Amino acid sequence: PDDRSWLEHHVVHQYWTARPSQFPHSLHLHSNLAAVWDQHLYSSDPLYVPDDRVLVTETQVIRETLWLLSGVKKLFIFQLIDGKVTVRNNIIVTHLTHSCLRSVLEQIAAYGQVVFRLQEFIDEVMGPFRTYQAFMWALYKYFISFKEELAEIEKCIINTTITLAIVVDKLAPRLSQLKVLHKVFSTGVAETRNVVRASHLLNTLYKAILEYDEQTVSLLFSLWVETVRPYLQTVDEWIVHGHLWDGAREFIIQRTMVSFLKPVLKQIIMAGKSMQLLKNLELDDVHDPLLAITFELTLRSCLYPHIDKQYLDCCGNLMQTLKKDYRLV
Amino acid sequence: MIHELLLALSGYPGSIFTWNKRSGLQVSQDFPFLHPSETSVLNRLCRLGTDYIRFTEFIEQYTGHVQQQQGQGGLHGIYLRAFCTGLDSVLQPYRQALLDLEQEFLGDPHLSISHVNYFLDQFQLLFPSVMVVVEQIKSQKIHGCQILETVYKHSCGGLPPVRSALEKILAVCHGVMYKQLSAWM
Amino acid sequence: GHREEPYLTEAGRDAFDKFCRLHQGELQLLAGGVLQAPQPVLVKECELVKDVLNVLIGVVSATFSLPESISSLLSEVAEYGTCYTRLSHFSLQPKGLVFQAFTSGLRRYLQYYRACVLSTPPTLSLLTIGFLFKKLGRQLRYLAELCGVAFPTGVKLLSYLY
Repeated sequence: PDDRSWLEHHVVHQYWTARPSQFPHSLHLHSNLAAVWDQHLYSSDPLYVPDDRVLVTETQVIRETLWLLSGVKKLFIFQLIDGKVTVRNNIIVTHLTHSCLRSVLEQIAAYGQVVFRLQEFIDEVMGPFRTYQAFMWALYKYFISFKEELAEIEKCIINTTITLAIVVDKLAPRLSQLKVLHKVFSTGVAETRNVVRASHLLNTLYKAILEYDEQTVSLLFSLWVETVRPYLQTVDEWIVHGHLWDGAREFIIQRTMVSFLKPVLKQIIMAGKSMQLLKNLELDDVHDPLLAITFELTLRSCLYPHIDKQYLDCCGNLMQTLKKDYRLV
Repeated sequence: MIHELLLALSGYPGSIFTWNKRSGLQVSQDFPFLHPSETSVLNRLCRLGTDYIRFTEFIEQYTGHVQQQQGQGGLHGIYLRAFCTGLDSVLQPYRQALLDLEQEFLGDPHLSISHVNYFLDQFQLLFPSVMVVVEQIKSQKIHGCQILETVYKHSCGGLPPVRSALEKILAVCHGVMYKQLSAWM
Repeated sequence: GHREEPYLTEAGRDAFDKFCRLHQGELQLLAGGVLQAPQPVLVKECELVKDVLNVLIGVVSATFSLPESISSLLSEVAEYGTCYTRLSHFSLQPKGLVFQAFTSGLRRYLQYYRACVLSTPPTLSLLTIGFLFKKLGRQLRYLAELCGVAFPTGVKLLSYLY
């Protein structure tokens, strides 16, 4: 009556709120499949064994699953057991004989678990390590753009019909890269000291790019650059300010290693120590123009001139100023 | 469903999303026609509004509320007042975004809340981060120039947007010390 | 085909008059049947905006003197107007000579505040009003603290200002 009547008419409210379906059906087997299945059961004489499901149409399930894939939680579809999404079987569409439907929703739930755990990790930093913090932001950066596409698609439902086969085949070039993400995160959750807990992940990042060396390798590279930002800054600090800032010794070398800057590292340490002993008597903004003018192999060998020039300048200036007014020779 | 969400987040509390000092803003959550889908999204959205209420309330409370009757360093003082002055200017594009969103809703009358929650995801990280800075200042009774380090130690984070956001508040707090130093020196 | 039939969260300009109808009925049940809410809906937006613009000149609205949460918004902009009148009333005098000069100096900002309203808005929205006269309105409220509405006057005021 007057708002409940409008609810019943012009809003759905018939599985997500318990009020059995009055969706108009124009029967005849392509969508009378439940009833013909019941008659076939009766001819096989079950006897009676009655199942209870709530009877939805298909498209509502599609929008709910797209919501599940976007990253929100707590939906009516997909019972949640201990943290893991699992397909519910108390939900029926007339055709697909209730067994196909279970499989398709189980596959979408199999993807939804992978999305949920990552968003769980992202939520757990919102309620000094600084490398985890730089990692989740890049993960988040993937996720917001990823959510944008699905949110676009869901709008076009309101304005045309869209089926399951459309939505699974549409998300192929994203679920491809999601499988990579499932493998990268496995070693980022495998762990005492904060320096090994970061280097173990970062070295896996350095190694994994060569495995795919189109569109995946750019994703890995763009993920790579936003995660080595802390170490780059700290190294540049040790260069130009002479001192290494300690965060319970976040750097690998004590005042566990990475391959990333090892083959020039001796020139770097010999740079840091020399600068503070000189005073006793922009690197990112250079790295980015290099991208304007193989990936993390030969391109990485162009990074070392930036630090090497600075090193040469520092050590030569110290050697020069030691030979006059104390005149070692 | 759409437009008093702007009303509630704007800082005029709603009769649906109930403002409490112990539950923030909160949906009534007893309708015989609510669904589990909308619940999580409203919960995600109400956090930013709770933080916004706390921020704007504190800024109005401790900036220019006296004619000078010593004071308290964490509840008065010119560094603290300048901190609030930086803080509301940082909060400005959120207000601009809400003003844009109403025009979007007016242009297309059939719109859902997930569209909104998708757009506001960039404040979703920025607003909880900055709360702990002012929380530490308020609780720990930090007096004088030690305020200047506190946002400075918290501009060492691995999030570039939050770091750049806090840097402006620190830049505002430099100028008052500059102004007095120009006279004493 | 007939369609997929709009969700609740979709369309918040009509499902919302329905949502509020439901919740108002729930409230009246939970009260007992008598609580009597004052104008829980009416009228429009721009008409209310124009009345609010008239408040900043000094004529208070038809609910004030010297959607239901509109009352929460309205009270924020109304009280501003009620302090505005409490400054021009404090500047009504033509005593102390320096106080007269200071009072005529206060009129130079009250004239500004009168000049901005009813010229600059191209019929702005309601939320723009609350946002816009917040960064200006608290500054106006500070002057109510500066004035009385004992009180230092004459040189005793002028030293107090120094």
